[PDB]
Amino acid sequence: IISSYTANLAAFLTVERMVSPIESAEDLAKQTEIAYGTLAAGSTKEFFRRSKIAVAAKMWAYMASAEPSVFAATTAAGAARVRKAKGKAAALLESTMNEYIEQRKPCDTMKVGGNLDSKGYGAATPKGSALRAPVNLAVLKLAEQGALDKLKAKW
Amino acid sequence: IIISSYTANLAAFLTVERMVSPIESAEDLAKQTEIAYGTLAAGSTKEFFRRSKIAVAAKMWAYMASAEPSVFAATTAAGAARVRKAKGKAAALLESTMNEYIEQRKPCDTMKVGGNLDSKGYGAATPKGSALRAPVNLAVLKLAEQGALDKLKNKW
Amino acid sequence: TAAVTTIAEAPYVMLKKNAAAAEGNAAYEGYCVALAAEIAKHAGAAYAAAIVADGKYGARDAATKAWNGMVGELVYGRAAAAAAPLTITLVREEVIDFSKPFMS
Amino acid sequence: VVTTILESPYVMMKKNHEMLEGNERYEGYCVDLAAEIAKHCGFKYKLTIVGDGKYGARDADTKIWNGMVGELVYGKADIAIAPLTITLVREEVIDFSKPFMSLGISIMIKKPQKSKPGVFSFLDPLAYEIWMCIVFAYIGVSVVLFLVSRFSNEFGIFNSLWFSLGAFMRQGCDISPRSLSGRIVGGVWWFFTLIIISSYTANLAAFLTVERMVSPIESAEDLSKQTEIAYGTLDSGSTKEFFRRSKIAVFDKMWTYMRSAEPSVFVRTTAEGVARVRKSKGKYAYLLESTMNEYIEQRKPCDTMKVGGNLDSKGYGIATPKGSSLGNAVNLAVLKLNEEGLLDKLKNKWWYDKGECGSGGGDSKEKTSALSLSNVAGVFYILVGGLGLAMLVALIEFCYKSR
Amino acid sequence: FTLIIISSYTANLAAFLTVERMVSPIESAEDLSKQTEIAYGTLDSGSTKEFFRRSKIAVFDKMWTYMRSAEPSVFVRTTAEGVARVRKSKGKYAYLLESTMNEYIEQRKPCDTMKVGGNLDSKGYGIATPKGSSLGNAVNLAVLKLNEEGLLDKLKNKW
Ligand SMILES: O=c1[nH]c2cc(C(F)(F)F)c(N3CCOCC3)cc2n(CP(=O)(O)O)c1=O
Ligand SMILES: O=c1[nH]c2cc(C(F)(F)F)c(N3CCOCC3)cc2n(CP(=O)(O)O)c1=O
Ligand SMILES: O=c1[nH]c2cc(C(F)(F)F)c(N3CCOCC3)cc2n(CP(=O)(O)O)c1=O
Repeated sequence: IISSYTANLAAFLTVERMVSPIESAEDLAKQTEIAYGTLAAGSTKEFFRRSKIAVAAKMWAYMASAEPSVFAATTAAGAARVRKAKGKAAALLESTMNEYIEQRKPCDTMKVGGNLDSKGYGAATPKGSALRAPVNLAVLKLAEQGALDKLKAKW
Repeated sequence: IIISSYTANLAAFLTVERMVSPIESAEDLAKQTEIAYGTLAAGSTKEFFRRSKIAVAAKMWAYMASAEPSVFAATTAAGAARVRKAKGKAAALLESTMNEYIEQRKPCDTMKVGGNLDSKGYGAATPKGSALRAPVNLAVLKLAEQGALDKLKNKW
Repeated sequence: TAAVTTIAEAPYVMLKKNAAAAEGNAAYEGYCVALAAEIAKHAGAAYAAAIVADGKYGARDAATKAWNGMVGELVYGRAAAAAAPLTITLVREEVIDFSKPFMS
Repeated sequence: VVTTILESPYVMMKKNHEMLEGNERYEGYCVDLAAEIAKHCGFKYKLTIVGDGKYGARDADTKIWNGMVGELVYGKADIAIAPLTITLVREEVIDFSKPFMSLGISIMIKKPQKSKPGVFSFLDPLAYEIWMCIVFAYIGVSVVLFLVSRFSNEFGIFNSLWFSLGAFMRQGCDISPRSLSGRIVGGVWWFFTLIIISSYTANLAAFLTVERMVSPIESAEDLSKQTEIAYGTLDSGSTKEFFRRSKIAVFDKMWTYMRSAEPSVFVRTTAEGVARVRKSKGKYAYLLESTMNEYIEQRKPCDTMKVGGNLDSKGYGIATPKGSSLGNAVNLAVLKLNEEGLLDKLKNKWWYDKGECGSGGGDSKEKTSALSLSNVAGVFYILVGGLGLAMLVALIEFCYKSR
Repeated sequence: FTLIIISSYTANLAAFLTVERMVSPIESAEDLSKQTEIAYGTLDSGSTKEFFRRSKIAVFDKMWTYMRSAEPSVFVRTTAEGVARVRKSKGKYAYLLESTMNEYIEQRKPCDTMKVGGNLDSKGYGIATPKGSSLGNAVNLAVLKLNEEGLLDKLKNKW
């Protein structure tokens, strides 16, 4: 009895120690028992459909067919589904919204792993207008002086 | 402290040795990088990998293209020798039938692991539009049915 | 009669011991000789084994479209049945007509 | 006008077949094959599923072909892009492509899962030979200690067996040897017990930490020798006819077993066969076509698996009637598709990408659980047995001493 | 009590010896400023150097005023010398370079280094074109389409 208590205690400690959380998209691709869902219709689902990547297509093949609907209708619903799933659901949303939710909301969720693709926001102006060059200069000069990094770190 | 340490490290030895997984498929050999694998210099196997359009196959080709030593072997006799001398470092990629001949009718220093990656076959070809073009296709198809094509393989 | 074109050396067809003692096709023995005996009884051909001299399986050279070896020895009418391990490939197929595989 | 067949992984009817019906919208591996064979050889084809619903065969008296052979010999359709086991009879009436897929008679067994821990499992971390050597080493050490203390002193045989047993079970010793030759024995037996107990604890920890499952049977060459596992075919077809017409030693044995064995090992249908394999324990093995087995092991509940190589190889073709001008337009295209790595990609997608389960995700998935009473109860039995025996010998000694 | 404690010690030591976990000493730049036990240096003169001087964020001003006055010279003559110094010193040196160069370096032999933490301030690489060119607007759309098709990412991934 004493020998089999010590051996099993070593089994608990060893197995608990070699546990690895889902850190990147590749790990979530190889792993198959937690479900990940995007918005019903948006720039991210169409991304996956149009994407031709072994990892991405593997995910899209997964999200195409699932006994529950992995897709969520609203991003508010998507946040709730992950919280209630207790680790089962893994939403795929834009990085800025992820960093806003994990920070200015009760910390039940977190963002793990680098973003998969790239995008960008721009203070657009109508085609062929007189506020094109000065606005482009204003944005570039703001970013150089960090007035866009001081603002992001604020809100 | 010394006795507790002895028991703990012995348990570590046994546990680690128990979770040993040999390279069994092509995917496992592709992910793992400790073992170098090399095809023949010029042949249908290398041209397969060059023309291969599969990510796992391309991953091997990207590896096999550049290596500090020449992973490629000039002769299939050389390829067998390189694996034996490398003591697990070299993993030749040859056709299934030759692999099964070498691991069997040669001193068992090597073995074949994992299913074959691609497919092909050996016909008993006849000149185009010849008079005996069919009574050979029929002959092969009957031999394969009665096993005379499988008794012979199990023999040699 | 017909002339068969098998490759020289393999696990398939080999030189038996006392090769000089024996004569004709009987000097040769192997898997693909045992096979090319069975096919005779199903197609009636009375042959005499004749190994390719070059010792290559064959491909059209890039400079000159000249097939070599067994797939060459067949196209040019030198000998008919290629009772030997020719991989069934597209390029050989467009020139020569195979059988269904006897091995995969 | 090309026929087909309804086998699920090859030509399937999608959800809401009423809305999506006909050649315009079908799903299947053979469907993509037909699409690509048309892309390489542009032609007008309409997907006309076989009316009979089965593959070719001829009745001895009727002498007619039915299914995708009758639909081709009698000009009812152009070709047949569907799994046809290339064979002598079919070839004699159709013109077969080069095999676009090769296969064989695989072996299907239930996935090996951890059994209930048996009684007397506590002595698993050490082999049987080690346990027996431990017993006889203890009995040798006690005898030698007795002889040593009785050359040159309460170490009688009874009182020395107790000392050796006390020293092994780590419990403190009542007395200790005083001479030199007794102390040598004491010291070396102490070392021995220390090493053995450390080895037992460590190997048990290894057993509990990483679990390693092994397939009970590897290949039919050993499945014939086992004979404690019942293995069965379909009722009648290529498999049963193959086994009866076989002449190799192993296969002839595997047929002689199944010809005379009760109950009915032969299964009415493949669905019943897989249901029987899944329901029963590892005592049932199923011998089916390699492709069907590979496909089945991927769908839910993923409770089965394929073990061993293919027993006998045969390929699938693309039939075409003898006089067709399309007869040679398919050989070359099939060979090119095979060489381009497109057919393999198609099969890979259709079978693994549309797979209910994945191997890598659950590769480790390791979780450890508390030792239930089932694991240990083999020692509770021994404890109570020893207590009963002790009371028994106490009464025997009492009755003998009273008279 | 003593039985439980000795069993716990032996079991946890076995866990330590069986599977080993390595933790990065430093995670992000804020913790790197807080630690100050590890000396971190930039290149001598350049954007990655001039950024810290013209920076007013709380953490970055600390990370500058540290390396502004510290001996010896943390500032490195060239990136090759910086990576050589990081490889040489076991753990006392951290190098602040462009993200792309770091990601590329950690892939090359001997693969003795790694990149930790997010990007401190974002920049972009473009495709320059002189103002009056008729090719000026023929590249914006091409770049955006290449980015959207998943081709540029495929290129970077492969190479
Ligand atoms: O039709 C062909 N028949 C082949 C037959 C053999 C074998 F029978 F096994 F000898 C081999 N080998 C396997 C690899 O090691 C060397 C020999 C290759 C063949 N190849 C490809 P090649 O390497 O270009 O000759 C063919 O195309
Ligand atoms: O020409 C034939 N082609 C066949 C093709 C298949 C499959 F590939 F699976 F689609 C099958 N199945 C085997 C078990 O899974 C379901 C049906 C049977 C075929 N049969 C009858 P057999 O004689 O029992 O092989 C033929 O005659
Ligand atoms: O336009 C510029 N583009 C630059 C691009 C690179 C890189 F991407 F790495 F190639 C670099 N390097 C940083 C370290 O790795 C080697 C050279 C410097 C650049 N600089 C000089 P900076 O002003 O010091 O950044 C520019 O001016």
